[PDB]
Amino acid sequence: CDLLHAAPFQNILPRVHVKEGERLDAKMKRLESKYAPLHLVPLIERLGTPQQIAIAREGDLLTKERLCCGLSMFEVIL
Amino acid sequence: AYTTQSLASVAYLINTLANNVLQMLDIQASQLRRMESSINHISQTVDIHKE
Amino acid sequence: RSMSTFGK
Repeated sequence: CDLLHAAPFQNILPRVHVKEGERLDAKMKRLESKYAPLHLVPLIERLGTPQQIAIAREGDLLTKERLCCGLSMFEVIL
Repeated sequence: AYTTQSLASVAYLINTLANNVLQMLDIQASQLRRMESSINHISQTVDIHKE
Repeated sequence: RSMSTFGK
């Protein structure tokens, strides 16, 4: 649930519907331009101070890296 | 003549000192502004560490 | 895709 709310600020888009004469490759990149202003890290790297940038990279890393992404515990417990 | 001159003088001395006091407060206000910004970054950094 | 934040 934390990751679902982070997606918009981390350039993560869901699959879009495709009509006729439409290519997801040519559409997903268009959608990515719509939510370009929301992509946090790039924005801060563009207007932020080195200190702000460093703090943004660290926070962004912590936000995207969760146990559910590829780690589990019950196995180690046993 | 001395009376009119005395009035102009006192008003000038107060005005000059008034502007100085105001400039002082404006500077101190920005000091707190920068300090809060620095403290916030320190806070963010500590939060990142604890995590 | 290793997660360094978890010490990996």
